[PDB]
Amino acid sequence: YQDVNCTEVNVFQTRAGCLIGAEHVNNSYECDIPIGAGICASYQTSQSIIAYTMSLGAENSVAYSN
Amino acid sequence: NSIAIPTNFTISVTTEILPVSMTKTSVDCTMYICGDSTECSNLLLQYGSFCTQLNRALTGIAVEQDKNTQEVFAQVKQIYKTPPIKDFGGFNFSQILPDPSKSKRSFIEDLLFNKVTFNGLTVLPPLLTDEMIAQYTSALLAGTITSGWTFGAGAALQIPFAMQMAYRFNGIGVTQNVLYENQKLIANQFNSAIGKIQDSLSSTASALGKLQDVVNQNAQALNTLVKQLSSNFGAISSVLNDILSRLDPPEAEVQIDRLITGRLQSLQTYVTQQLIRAAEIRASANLAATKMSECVLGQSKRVDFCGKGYHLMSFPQSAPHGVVFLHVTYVPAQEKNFTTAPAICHDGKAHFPREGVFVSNGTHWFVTQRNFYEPQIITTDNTFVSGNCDVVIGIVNNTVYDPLQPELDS
Amino acid sequence: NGLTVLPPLLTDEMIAQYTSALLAGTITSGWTFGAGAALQIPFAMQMAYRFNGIGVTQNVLYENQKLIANQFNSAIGKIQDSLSSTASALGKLQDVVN
Amino acid sequence: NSIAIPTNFTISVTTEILPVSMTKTSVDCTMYICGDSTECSNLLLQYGS
Amino acid sequence: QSLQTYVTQQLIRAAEIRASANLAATKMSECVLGQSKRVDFCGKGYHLM
Amino acid sequence: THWFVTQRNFYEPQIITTDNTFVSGNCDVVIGIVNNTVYDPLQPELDS
Ligand SMILES: *[C@@H]1O[C@H](CO)[C@@H](O[C@@H]2O[C@H](CO)[C@@H](O[C@@H]3O[C@H](CO)[C@@H](O)[C@H](O)[C@@H]3O)[C@H](O)[C@H]2NC(C)=O)[C@H](O)[C@H]1NC(C)=O
Ligand SMILES: *[C@@H]1O[C@H](CO)[C@@H](O[C@@H]2O[C@H](CO)[C@@H](O[C@@H]3O[C@H](CO)[C@@H](O)[C@H](O)[C@@H]3O)[C@H](O)[C@H]2NC(C)=O)[C@H](O)[C@H]1NC(C)=O
Ligand SMILES: *[C@@H]1O[C@H](CO)[C@@H](O[C@@H]2O[C@H](CO)[C@@H](O[C@@H]3O[C@H](CO)[C@@H](O)[C@H](O)[C@@H]3O)[C@H](O)[C@H]2NC(C)=O)[C@H](O)[C@H]1NC(C)=O
Ligand SMILES: *[C@@H]1O[C@H](CO)[C@@H](O[C@@H]2O[C@H](CO)[C@@H](O)[C@H](O)[C@H]2NC(C)=O)[C@H](O)[C@H]1NC(C)=O
Ligand SMILES: *[C@@H]1O[C@H](CO)[C@@H](O[C@@H]2O[C@H](CO)[C@@H](O)[C@H](O)[C@H]2NC(C)=O)[C@H](O)[C@H]1NC(C)=O
Ligand SMILES: *[C@@H]1O[C@H](CO)[C@@H](O[C@@H]2O[C@H](CO)[C@@H](O)[C@H](O)[C@H]2NC(C)=O)[C@H](O)[C@H]1NC(C)=O
Ligand SMILES: *[C@@H]1O[C@H](CO)[C@@H](O[C@@H]2O[C@H](CO)[C@@H](O)[C@H](O)[C@H]2NC(C)=O)[C@H](O)[C@H]1NC(C)=O
Ligand SMILES: *[C@@H]1O[C@H](CO)[C@@H](O)[C@H](O)[C@H]1NC(C)=O
Ligand SMILES: *[C@@H]1O[C@H](CO)[C@@H](O)[C@H](O)[C@H]1NC(C)=O
Repeated sequence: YQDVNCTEVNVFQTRAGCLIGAEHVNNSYECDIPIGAGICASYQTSQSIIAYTMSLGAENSVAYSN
Repeated sequence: NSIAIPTNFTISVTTEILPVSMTKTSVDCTMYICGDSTECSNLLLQYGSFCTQLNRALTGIAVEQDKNTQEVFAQVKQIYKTPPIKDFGGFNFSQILPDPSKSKRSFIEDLLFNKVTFNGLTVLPPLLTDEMIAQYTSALLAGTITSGWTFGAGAALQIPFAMQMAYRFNGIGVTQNVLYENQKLIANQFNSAIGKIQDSLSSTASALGKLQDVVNQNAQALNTLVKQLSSNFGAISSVLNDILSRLDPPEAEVQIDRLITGRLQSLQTYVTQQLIRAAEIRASANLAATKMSECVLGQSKRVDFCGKGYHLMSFPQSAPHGVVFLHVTYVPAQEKNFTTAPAICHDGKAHFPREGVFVSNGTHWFVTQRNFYEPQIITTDNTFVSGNCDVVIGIVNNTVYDPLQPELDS
Repeated sequence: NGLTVLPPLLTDEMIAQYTSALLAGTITSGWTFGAGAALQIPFAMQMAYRFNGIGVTQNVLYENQKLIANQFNSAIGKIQDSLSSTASALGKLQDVVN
Repeated sequence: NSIAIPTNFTISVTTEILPVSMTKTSVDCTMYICGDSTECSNLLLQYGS
Repeated sequence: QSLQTYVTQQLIRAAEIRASANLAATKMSECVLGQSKRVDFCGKGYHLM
Repeated sequence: THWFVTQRNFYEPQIITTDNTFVSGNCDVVIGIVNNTVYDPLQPELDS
């Protein structure tokens, strides 16, 4: 629900508004289904829709030395 | 016979600012035209698909602002980061690499974000937060700084920055010993040129104007859209509730059909102007995505595409609704006159330079690279032969130095 | 009937002063005037660097510079004839006016 | 086993034409819709912006 | 609607001219001020000037 | 302990030689310079 204030009727408040029916995960993945403000959703393991901040890629310390 | 050749150079840094995305504004034509007013809704639905094709059209614009933001910044395969020791050959990126002490924007990106400024309306959030644009631009920075063009074309192969700039100098036709003999000067020229930007974005407002215009056009398009709710359009009141109090349905439904005709033409105006504006901004997002692939992820041979002067490299800095490129350019300096010739006659053969240009200090003669006077004695190791003194106009008589004959004479 | 036509900022004479400067930059100083200062270079040598940039070695200009002057001069005359005989080339401007 | 290599060249001077600017035509909204009529102008202001 | 039709045609025709002015600005920067190595961008044959 | 020269975009280790190298100035100005021989493809021929 876009911009609504999340006591306005599994249940959660993204920056984009209230997301119902998906679990918020302390993890990140590629942005499978977009939602906005860095939040995305995907279908994962027992299966559910999960919601998370997207990941921009593998972090890589290029092994620079002079 | 007259040529001028630079004795010296200035590395200069220039700022190019490009729009990338509008605000993702969307407007319910139901609540804009009618809104908590079923007597109007029952009238509006008779005009058929118009409100559905407006919601669909502004939704197309909204999704495209995230495609534009994606195609400019999300070019990099991985989130590269720098080692702890900043041993970049004495070049100093302090203003432009991210501050761990803050979003983790860089110093120059903060100065960029510091210099840019309700019924039926909605504003959707962009898909990449400003912090995610700052992580993508840090990946683009640290990729470019540690691995040259290679992260744009495969793996991020590391190289020392003193040698990365030697490839960039070699690429503009300036022989790489010109870098190595001058690397302390060149680091000081680069560093103080980013310093001039760190001043300019703090003291002066004019640079961000090209992003501020994207903001000002949208705020004026929405104020104009909302002020059109107050207009009469020939109905007895512009307030929808006044008609739905003061008049019975047989008159009120004709009065409302004037308002619906008006409030529908204000939306068709705004949505057409936002479709046109989105095409204008998408052409700048495609220009930005191009400049990032060609000038950051590469080195551009394209004249005045990445600033005046020959392009060494460039750095992206995020900005609200846009991108900023710090283009780095060799600009030639301190030219001197010399007599020149296309070729020389030595024992009657015409000798031509392999890559350089022939020049004279009034008396003797030298080859040099064209972009920086570095005279070298005219040997067989820096010339090639074709034909004889007849066929070339203005061929000079001068000695060529054979480099074998001193060795063989021993 | 409420219709009006504003003048362009640059007059067509001032546009001819810009094209004149771009000609003089390109003829006297090669590509250099795009990168900063106009470093002069003789035009026969400028064309040897234009040739060298496309993988034809400098001697192939210098051994043939009389032929290349005549080919170029011929081709410039052909453009005056081609513009003079038919307006159809300017059809991309004329469509915008129409 | 075979390549063709050009034994000569032709310099060509191909011409290309590009449009750059429109005529800067501006039309006044009121003098177009209403001409000099004060009564039409007072009705035109009911359509707002 | 007669005026707003013409303005909407001109906003689209202006963008078709901006797309062409940007191409003419690009061809001047690369092909007058420089020597492009971009095939067919500046005439058939290999570009000299 | 010993050094090679290669093209940049594919590993092909040649010997460091007077055909594939050029000179400018004495050591001290190049920050990070190293010590190695440069083979000469023609200077051994004094004996023959
Ligand atoms: C043009 O460039 C040449 C570079 O070869 C200049 O000639 C060279 O100049 C140096 C000194 O600058 C000469 O060596 C020194 O000459 C003085 C003369 O008093 C002597 O005391 C020293 O023991 C030493 O020999 C060098 O011989 C000379 N080379 C040649 C081939 O002539 C030249 O001066 C420059 N400018 C002009 C106007 O010619
Ligand atoms: C560059 O050096 C060449 C070779 O020394 C110079 O060209 C040659 O100049 C000589 C006289 O200095 C010419 O020989 C004379 O020819 C006349 C007839 O023209 C004859 O009566 C004399 O007995 C004598 O043989 C020679 O023909 C000429 N060769 C050519 C190919 O022109 C040249 O002048 C020098 N140029 C410069 C810019 O220093
Ligand atoms: C390379 O191609 C060019 C054309 O792109 C050739 O240029 C000109 O070609 C004509 C023949 O098609 C030459 O005509 C001959 O000229 C002499 C007098 O110079 C005349 O007596 C003959 O009856 C005949 O018409 C013309 O000379 C030539 N232009 C120049 C300035 O050379 C060129 O011939 C080609 N290169 C070679 C090696 O043939
Ligand atoms: C890189 O540039 C920064 C400035 O952007 C330099 O940092 C300054 O260094 C002096 C001397 O250590 C300090 O007194 C200043 O407080 C520093 N900050 C500023 C904003 O001036 C830094 O020294 C440069 N060199 C390196 C290798 O980092
Ligand atoms: C080339 O230009 C640089 C500056 O861009 C010159 O370096 C300056 O040299 C003077 C003394 O001649 C010093 O006072 C300055 O401190 C130097 N500036 C910098 C930024 O280091 C250099 O001398 C010039 N000359 C040549 C032949 O390269
Ligand atoms: C450069 O141009 C000059 C003309 O400006 C050419 O002609 C010679 O010019 C010198 C004086 O600069 C005179 O002493 C000669 O007598 C002129 N030649 C003739 C045939 O009279 C000159 O040949 C040109 N040089 C080059 C290198 O192209
Ligand atoms: C390369 O090796 C030479 C010796 O073969 C080094 O030169 C000596 O360096 C010491 C440094 O304290 C001086 O005391 C000597 O006088 C130098 N001898 C000569 C002949 O110059 C040189 O420093 C080495 N270079 C590098 C970059 O390692
Ligand atoms: C509603 O939104 C505001 C911020 O816009 C926030 O302060 C408030 O806590 C929200 N309401 C609830 C129930 O959290
Ligand atoms: C490379 O790193 C080492 C670290 O001790 C340093 O001594 C050396 O001067 C550096 N070389 C260059 C060319 O930066």
